[PDB]
Amino acid sequence: GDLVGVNKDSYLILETLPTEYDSRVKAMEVDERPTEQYSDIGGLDKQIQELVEAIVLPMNHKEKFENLGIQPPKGVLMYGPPGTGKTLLARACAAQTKATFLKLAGPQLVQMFIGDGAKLVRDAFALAKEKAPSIIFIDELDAIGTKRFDSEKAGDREVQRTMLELLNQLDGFQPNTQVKVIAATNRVDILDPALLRSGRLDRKIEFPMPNEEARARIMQIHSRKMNVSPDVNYEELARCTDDFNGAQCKAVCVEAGMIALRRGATELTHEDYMEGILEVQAKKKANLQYYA
Amino acid sequence: DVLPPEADSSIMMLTSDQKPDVMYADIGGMDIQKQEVREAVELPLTHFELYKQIGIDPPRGVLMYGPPGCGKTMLAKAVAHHTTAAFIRVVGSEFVQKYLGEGPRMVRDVFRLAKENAPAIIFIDEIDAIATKRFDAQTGADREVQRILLELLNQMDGFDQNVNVKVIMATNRADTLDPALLRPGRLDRKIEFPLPDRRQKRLIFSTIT
Amino acid sequence: DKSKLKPGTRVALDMTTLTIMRYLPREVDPLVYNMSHEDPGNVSYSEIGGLSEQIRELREVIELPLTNPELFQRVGIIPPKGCLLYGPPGTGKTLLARAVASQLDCNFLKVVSSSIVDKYIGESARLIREMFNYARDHQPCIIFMDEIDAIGGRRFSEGTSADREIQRTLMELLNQMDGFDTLHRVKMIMATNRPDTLDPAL
Amino acid sequence: TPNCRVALRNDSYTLHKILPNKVDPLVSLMMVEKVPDSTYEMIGGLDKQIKEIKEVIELPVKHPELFEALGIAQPKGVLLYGPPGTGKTLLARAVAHHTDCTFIRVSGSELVQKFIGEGARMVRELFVMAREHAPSIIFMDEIDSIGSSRLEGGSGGDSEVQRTMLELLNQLDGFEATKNIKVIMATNRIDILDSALLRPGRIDRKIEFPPPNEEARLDILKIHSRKMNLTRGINLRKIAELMPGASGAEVKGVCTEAGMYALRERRVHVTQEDFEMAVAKVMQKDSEKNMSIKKLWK
Amino acid sequence: EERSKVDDLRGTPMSVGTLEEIIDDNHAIVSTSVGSEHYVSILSFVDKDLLEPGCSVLLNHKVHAVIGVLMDDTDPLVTVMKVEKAPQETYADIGGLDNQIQEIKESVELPLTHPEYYEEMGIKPPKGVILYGPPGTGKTLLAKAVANQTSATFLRVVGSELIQKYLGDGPKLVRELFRVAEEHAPSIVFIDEIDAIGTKRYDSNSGGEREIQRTMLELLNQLDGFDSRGDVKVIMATNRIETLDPALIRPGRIDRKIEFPLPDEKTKKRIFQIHTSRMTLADDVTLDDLIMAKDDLSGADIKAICTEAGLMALRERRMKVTNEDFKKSKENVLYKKQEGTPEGLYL
Amino acid sequence: ESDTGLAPPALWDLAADKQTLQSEQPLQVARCTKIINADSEDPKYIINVKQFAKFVVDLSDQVAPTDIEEGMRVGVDRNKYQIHIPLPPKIDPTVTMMQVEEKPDVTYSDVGGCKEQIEKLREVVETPLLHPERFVNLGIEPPKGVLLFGPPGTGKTLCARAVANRTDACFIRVIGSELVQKYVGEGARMVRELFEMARTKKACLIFFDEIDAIGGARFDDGAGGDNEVQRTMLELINQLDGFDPRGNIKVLMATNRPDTLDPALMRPGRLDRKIEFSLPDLEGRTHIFKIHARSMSVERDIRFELLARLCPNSTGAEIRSVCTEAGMFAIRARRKIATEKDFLEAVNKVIKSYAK
Ligand SMILES: Nc1ncnc2c1ncn2[C@@H]1O[C@H](COP(=O)(O)OP(=O)(O)OP(=O)(O)O)[C@@H](O)[C@H]1O
Ligand SMILES: Nc1ncnc2c1ncn2[C@@H]1O[C@H](COP(=O)(O)OP(=O)(O)OP(=O)(O)O)[C@@H](O)[C@H]1O
Ligand SMILES: Nc1ncnc2c1ncn2[C@@H]1O[C@H](COP(=O)(O)OP(=O)(O)OP(=O)(O)O)[C@@H](O)[C@H]1O
Ligand SMILES: Nc1ncnc2c1ncn2[C@@H]1O[C@H](COP(=O)(O)OP(=O)(O)O)[C@@H](O)[C@H]1O
Ligand SMILES: Nc1ncnc2c1ncn2[C@@H]1O[C@H](COP(=O)(O)OP(=O)(O)O)[C@@H](O)[C@H]1O
Ligand SMILES: [Mg+2]
Ligand SMILES: [Mg+2]
Ligand SMILES: [Mg+2]
Repeated sequence: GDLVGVNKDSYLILETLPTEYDSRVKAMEVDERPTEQYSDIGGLDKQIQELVEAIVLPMNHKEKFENLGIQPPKGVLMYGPPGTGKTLLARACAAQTKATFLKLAGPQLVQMFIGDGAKLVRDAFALAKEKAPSIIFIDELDAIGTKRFDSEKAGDREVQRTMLELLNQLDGFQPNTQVKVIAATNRVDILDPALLRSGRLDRKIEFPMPNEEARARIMQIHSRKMNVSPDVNYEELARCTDDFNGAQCKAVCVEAGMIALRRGATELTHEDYMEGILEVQAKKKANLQYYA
Repeated sequence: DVLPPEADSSIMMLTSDQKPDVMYADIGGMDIQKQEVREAVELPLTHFELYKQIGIDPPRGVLMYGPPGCGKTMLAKAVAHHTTAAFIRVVGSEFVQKYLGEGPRMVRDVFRLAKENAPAIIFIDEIDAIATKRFDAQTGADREVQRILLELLNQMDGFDQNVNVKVIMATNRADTLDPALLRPGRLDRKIEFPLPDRRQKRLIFSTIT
Repeated sequence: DKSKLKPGTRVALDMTTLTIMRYLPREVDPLVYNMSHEDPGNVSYSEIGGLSEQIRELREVIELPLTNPELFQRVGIIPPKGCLLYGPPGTGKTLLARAVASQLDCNFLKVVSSSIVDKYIGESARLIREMFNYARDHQPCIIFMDEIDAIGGRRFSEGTSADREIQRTLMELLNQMDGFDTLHRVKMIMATNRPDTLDPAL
Repeated sequence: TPNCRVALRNDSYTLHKILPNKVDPLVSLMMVEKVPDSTYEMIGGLDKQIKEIKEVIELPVKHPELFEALGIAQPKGVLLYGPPGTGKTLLARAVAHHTDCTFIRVSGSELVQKFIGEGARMVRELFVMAREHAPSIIFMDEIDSIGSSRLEGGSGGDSEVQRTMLELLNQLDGFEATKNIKVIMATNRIDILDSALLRPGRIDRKIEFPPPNEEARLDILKIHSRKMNLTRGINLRKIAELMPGASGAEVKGVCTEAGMYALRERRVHVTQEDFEMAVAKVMQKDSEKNMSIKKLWK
Repeated sequence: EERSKVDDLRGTPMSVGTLEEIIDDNHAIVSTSVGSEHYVSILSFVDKDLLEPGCSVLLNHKVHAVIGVLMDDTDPLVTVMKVEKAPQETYADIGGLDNQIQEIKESVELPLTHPEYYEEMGIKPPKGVILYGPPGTGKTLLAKAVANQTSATFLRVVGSELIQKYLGDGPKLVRELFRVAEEHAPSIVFIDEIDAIGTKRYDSNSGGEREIQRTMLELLNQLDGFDSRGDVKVIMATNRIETLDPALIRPGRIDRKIEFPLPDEKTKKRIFQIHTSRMTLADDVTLDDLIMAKDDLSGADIKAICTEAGLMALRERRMKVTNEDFKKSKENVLYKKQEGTPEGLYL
Repeated sequence: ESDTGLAPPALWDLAADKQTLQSEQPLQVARCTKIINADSEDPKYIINVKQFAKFVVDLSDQVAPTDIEEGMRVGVDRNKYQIHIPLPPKIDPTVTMMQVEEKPDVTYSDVGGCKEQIEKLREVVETPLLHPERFVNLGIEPPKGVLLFGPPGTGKTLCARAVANRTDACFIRVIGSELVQKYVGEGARMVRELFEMARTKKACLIFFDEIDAIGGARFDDGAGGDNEVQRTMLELINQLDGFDPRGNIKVLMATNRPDTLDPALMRPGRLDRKIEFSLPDLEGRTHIFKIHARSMSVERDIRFELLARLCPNSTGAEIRSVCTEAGMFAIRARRKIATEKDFLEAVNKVIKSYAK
């Protein structure tokens, strides 16, 4: 399976230098991003420390483990409410600690023809094995995460084998300790009883909802790059922000700056955020003439 | 130069080469079905004046079916041990190929090998892969399997009417196939292999021990 | 030695004289090249426990025909074919085959049972036939197939032709295991996770 | 000259000689060259369908002035269908026997050769040979394989036998209305194939083949029992009367099982009881004779 | 003398080439019959005026240089489909469909013959006219009825003389047809059965569907290039509409969707008269009983009766056709589709 | 007859003397092929014919290894297989037709009712090109790139036209189906060429229309053999960033399906502001009725509020279709003006047929 350089007449292997793969796998090699600090995520610092206690020390200090005799795991899951800390945390981990990032989407494994995802996943890991400092990041894994049970047409072939080829690549017959696996879902209930536990994953890192001080902590960081007046109460912001994630709290922070840009004001007030919050859900009906 | 004919297409199966090692009486329990296949395959090759005197014209082929574990291949190998005519082994999924057109051509390729050779015997194991009944073949792959059924259907009872050749089939479940295969004239022996009852277990217990 | 030129062998012709220089055994179709060259775990039945009633019983059916055929000639029995591993996920099922492929590894193949079909409709059964011929030629081999459930299934009615290929794939696997060709010195360790929806003919 | 071949030099590419014997590769399936295979009387029963075929083939050719005097054309498309096939092959050979005419047999899978264009090329090279010999009848076989339905492009369709099928509609109609050439189409189950050529602009004759009647079962039974040995005191009519709507193909199957039961006694004599066990063996239908499925519904 | 030197300057076994593109610098790119493309030079006596992308030239074996341009009967595929002679009866052939005649007259004859209603107000004429409905509901007969009463040329496209396998012949004949529509009178583009080419807008990866989607897109491009069309009328007709291209049903391209509903026993009596007109109708036959009994039959069925009535007269060696022949043709031919009706339940 | 380019002898008589002979032996025959990849500091070009084979060859000593990139036609020697002259894939008849710089005949009053979206388009386009100081004086980045999305026929083009006639400088409309080409790697060179030639002049506005074709639709899920939608999309998101700060050329997109939405495009730097288009409540519809009826001869004693009441859910394309239909009813009879009942039957013809 090598693309050697052969003479046209004498048929002699002259040079080899192949380094060739599928176009879709080479499209997935995503590296060299701008950096991001761990202090950008507020309120989820325990899960950040549980990541620093999971991945970098198998990479940095292998001799920290080999004297104790233990073996580092290689599967970490992000799950919880969507839009909080799943993709953005590993984006910053690949930003500072450069370890040859390799994303993997969910529906891109699902192709039209039969027998494509088992080609695509296995070619994605042959590339991951040859690049020794590389890592693997898998996102929206619930999109191919069924329960293997309901033999209902026609997802018994396009999702199942793409799952079960992937499941055979985690432990398999032959070990694979060179590369690390990071998965990111939103639904734990839909996942295969083989797509869970140790060997594969076991590191259920739950993400709670960001609280009032956490939402006050997220909004301060996104507002730091802009001009903000120092007379901003974070108690009022923590109170009025209800059931928001950091994505929505970022979207409030953008809208509060743009309203100040319309009137030309070089500062922000709490009313600028109270306008920015109500702009998000597109404030609507007063009554329904059923309720007196 | 002009070559001798059939310098050509694929395998001459064994005819003496690696032939299966089983005796005829190695079968335990089968008595009617053991005799019925012999009476329409082997006995036509040996005793020929008995048929032409009465006007029997022994059948072109035989369909075998039933649940797994009754003896299909082992009974066929006892025929393949004790025949003197040409045997032909054919895997039923041998013609499934990607190259369009060669599927129906290989069925044409095997039967010309049978016509040049001895009063041969053709065995194809799985028929349920190729013989299922038809509908609007709305895919490409459904049209692939469908036309090879008909080339098989044409070169079994056409205008030439290939003489002295026998087509032995041994399916698993013979209802999910085409009804124009089950018509008499190609498959005149609808032999079932049921599970062995009492008075036969003691025959099978004897032959093992 | 023209007697070695069987009608169906492979040779190497001259470029200009075109006559036969050297004959070759058989192609080994590099899709299954990677299905042999791998190390199990360098284990020695010491990474396993609480299964010794089932370990020894599996070592009984496999290790005897590939070492000790005199115990099977003294008793009027045919040496057996392969076994099956079924149960809930987590208790062996891969390390157990990893154990037996470390002890007396003459030849070994590990089939994933999900890299065996593709877009092409006649490729699947062609890959299985050329697999076992590699296994048949290198006589004292052991065959492991994970996840038979992937190509299992009960053979049912009208089934939207993408599943008809899997049935025709399975019918090829039936006749190659127990069919016309006498499978000798070749044993097959099958392994599944749900032993409910498989073929009763299998 | 139309469809003329030449001898061409290979280095200078110059003409060498006009070749004779106009283009017709693979004529082994065609030009059957042997008339005696079956006589005329061995069919029986279905005598109406014979007169329909004799007067759609021999009548336009031998007496064309009957049809060229009215003001209408001659029919050239003949469809034949019978779902168990109650005489399709035997009826065509007796026509091919008793015609004194050149005959062309075309199997319905031999146009998909390996790759593109080649099976589409031999179509035009085929019918010019049938036009080269004006007394000729082309016979198709199982056109279910060649042409079912015009699907989409290369996604979920073949789109290659569409290229060959489109020629066959165009080769007989669209350029020149041919003459003295009659095609015969024999396949059953008319829903799979296309209905575009099934319009009366192309096919004028659609002859069905019903299951045989009691006298029709009796006459086929007398043909197969003619070459056999019979004992006196036997009724062939009751054998046809014990066949509730038979197929005619199983009249052979009774005559095989009856002679085979006489074989295992080493006896050249046969009774009516041997036929009664032969019919009852072949009558294996999934009819569920519990007297409760056909009996809750009187 | 000079003509013989240049006719002998090139090689004698001239190979039939194929142009692909033209660069104006004494060379071009061509294509062989095997698809191998050769970056060759072009001569100067090659008469560089007829050189079009898609034509054929003459090439060498040594350097494969462009020897000379090759004719190809100049276009065998736009002159066959052009109607030269007269179609069927003008307006008296059809019957009962006079609701739709004012549609097609005012959309075609009125932009051409009297283009002043559009100038008193400023309302542009329509371009696309769609004819759909039941299969064989009289769309062929109606298109020939309108095309008879005309003062301009008419074009008749089958629909299967558009798709080839030469990778460029698809979008080529679009410009070949519309040039004939431009050079001649502002003709009526009638491309029948456009449903085989235009449906659901799918893209695959093989080389089988790519000759369809581009030609579909190029026709939609060449219809609405919006540079100069000269009032080209386009009539498009299929049977079905629900598995067709939705972006041609949207406005901006076609704003006429003419449907042909099912007729009654009123329209039949002319069709019985027209089909029983060019025959030896004997004066002892009755047709009015055949109209009254059967309640579902089309123009194809009556023509199938008239041929069967013609065949039964020739069997017993006669010239005229008797009444029992029409009765036996009514009871033999029309027994093929009578299945399914709710009788005795409705009032 | 065998014409073979007769060319009556006045234009080639001097050309047929020896200029043909200098085109035979010095001028060799080359072949055009495809480049797969390249290597650094040593060329080592891997090139296929796709009919013969794949070849690992080198450029000859006549050109420079500067223009030779992946996916480019070259002049291959017939024997030594060397690249002699690189061929461009037929550049560039798709730029002069785009940047027409032509005055459009669209009144600014032709977009009425949806005034909230005009000012949002006014701040993004007009203000950082003519008053960029307010973005400097505060500390927010100048916005570049705004995706447009909503129902079709809403007036996506007219809002994209209302900024076109405002400044009258370098208006470029990109058709989304135009970049769908046959050749592999054909449109990705053009997006390089369209970007580099728009930066030679200042105050240029490029609009992307029907980005359901190439603007990140299904990124690569249906094309398993072609791979051109992906190669153009990966090239345009690469060339969009990496440079151009502070605003020189504004880029706008518009889609119909609100599904083809990349989160990587929603990284700040590519697409920042969300501007969508919605349906008129009452008066934006009646704004369409008054414009689409002055062009034709109508009655001066009719109203257009009654027609918008009969259109609960409708676009201006549908309203235009009524005005064309109601015009034809006056053309059925001999009416030279448009009365009210022609409109009333047209509304019952359009809406009460298939819509509701
Ligand atoms: N009546 C019998 N006498 C002796 N051996 C038998 C008998 N029935 C079954 N066997 C044994 O059982 C095994 C299975 O039989 P066989 O291989 O013929 O299966 P089959 O009938 O071909 O079809 P399937 O494989 O679906 O069961 C054989 O190897 C044979 O040794
Ligand atoms: N019975 C056992 N004895 C010792 N170790 C075990 C046992 N079962 C599992 N292990 C441990 O589990 C790991 C191997 O996993 P194992 O092969 O059991 O997964 P599996 O059962 O094959 O999963 P699946 O059934 O989903 O394929 C090894 O690291 C081993 O230490
Ligand atoms: N009327 C008949 N006269 C003589 N033989 C008949 C008649 N009907 C049926 N047969 C017998 O039936 C068998 C099938 O006949 P034939 O070959 O014409 O049909 P077929 O087209 O092969 O059937 P199918 O359409 O199912 O393929 C033949 O062996 C023939 O002897
Ligand atoms: N605690 C936080 N600190 C900073 N940014 C946050 C925080 N929570 C959410 N965000 C913002 O929300 C966006 C969505 O997070 P993401 O990783 O995409 O979650 P998911 O992958 O589940 O959608 C991120 O781009 C990030 O900018
Ligand atoms: N304010 C308005 N005044 C007049 N006509 C309008 C107005 N808004 C929309 N339209 C109509 O809507 C149509 C929009 O057409 P188009 O540009 O195809 O929309 P899209 O780009 O959304 O598909 C225009 O033809 C125009 O006649
Ligand atoms: Mg068996
Ligand atoms: Mg396992
Ligand atoms: Mg037949």
